Amino acid sequence: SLLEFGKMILEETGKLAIPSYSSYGCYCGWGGKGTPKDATDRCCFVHDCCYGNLPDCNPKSDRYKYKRVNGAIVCEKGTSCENRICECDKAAAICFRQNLNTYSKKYMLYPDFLCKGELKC
Repeated sequence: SLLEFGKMILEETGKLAIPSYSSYGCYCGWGGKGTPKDATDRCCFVHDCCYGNLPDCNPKSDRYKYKRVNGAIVCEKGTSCENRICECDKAAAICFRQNLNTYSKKYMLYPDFLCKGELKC
């Protein structure tokens, strides 16, 4: 869930998921429309495409477990969903860390009426 996911962001970027990533750009939040402003937003877009490809699961609700092995996130092996969801979050959490150098405060609390366009997964 967002509880597990928030731990990953914190544990990889050193920042609190909320409010640093809960309302960023066009895809780091509840919505999802238009073109990703930058790399970080792009991280959010693909993460949406990952959740969107788990029809039989409920990404935001289902809880799951993971651990640290050599400092790297290791998704355990509960249910397929738990596993899949955990794998979607880890990719995203690391995508966040990998692009920290281009993170912009200017895309925080971005108004969604400025997110125009379309992008397939």
